[PDB]
Amino acid sequence: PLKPEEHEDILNKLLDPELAQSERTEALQQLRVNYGSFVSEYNDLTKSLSKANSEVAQWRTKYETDAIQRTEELEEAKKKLAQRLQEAEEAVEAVNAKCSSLEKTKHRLQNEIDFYFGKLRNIELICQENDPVLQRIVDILY
Amino acid sequence: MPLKPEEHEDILNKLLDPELAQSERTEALQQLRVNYGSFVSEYNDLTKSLSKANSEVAQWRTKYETDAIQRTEELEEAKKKLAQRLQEAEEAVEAVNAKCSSLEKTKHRLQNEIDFYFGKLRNIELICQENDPVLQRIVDIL
Repeated sequence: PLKPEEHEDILNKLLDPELAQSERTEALQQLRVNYGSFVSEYNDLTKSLSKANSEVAQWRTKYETDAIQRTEELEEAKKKLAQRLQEAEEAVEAVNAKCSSLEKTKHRLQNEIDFYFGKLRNIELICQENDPVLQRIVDILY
Repeated sequence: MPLKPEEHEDILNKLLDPELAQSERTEALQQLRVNYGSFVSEYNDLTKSLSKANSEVAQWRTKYETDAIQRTEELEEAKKKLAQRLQEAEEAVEAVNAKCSSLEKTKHRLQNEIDFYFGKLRNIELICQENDPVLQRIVDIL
């Protein structure tokens, strides 16, 4: 397309009525061709604009739904590993309590042991210190 | 506002005549002038608008493209963090499970000891239940 100055010069040439008909026709044809090309380039610009704007909306919905969706995909992992974390951390304290139980069993039984061993020990001492039944009781031990 | 190619042509055709009055010739030429100005202004607005659209296209093309990377790794920020804690819990589980099994072994062992000593005692108690001076001392435990 002709820059305003170039176009202006042509108009100025056309102002002269005694300009040769050859040159006059040349200039007017120049103007028609230029106007045609200008319209063409203009429409090209319009459609080439719509092409970009369509991409504007395109991405205004493309990664706008992708934001929400990726958020969903995040909280997915969160919830899952939360269920795993909990189902683990419950078993933990479950068998922890069970262990703490077996400890009490251990101490109870050790008490019983020390007790009966105490009785046996007292009997043993009595035997070491001193008739019929005794030899038999000592035959129990040896 | 810019004239349709047909109107424009209708002006140029008038300008072809060398016997056109200078007033009318000047007027036609100024018509072309003004129309051309308005058309190139419209064109410029169009170009600038195109840049305004393309700037937004090039905006979203990169903007949430970095968001892709962003959330791609910061998702794994949570994926990696609790794949370690889940490990910690699931390992605590079988740690105390192991200890607890050991406590089962201990339980049975101790119970065996109890049965041993208690048994010996019952034997002695048989001997005592059957039958003299030492035996009164041994009975004095009961």
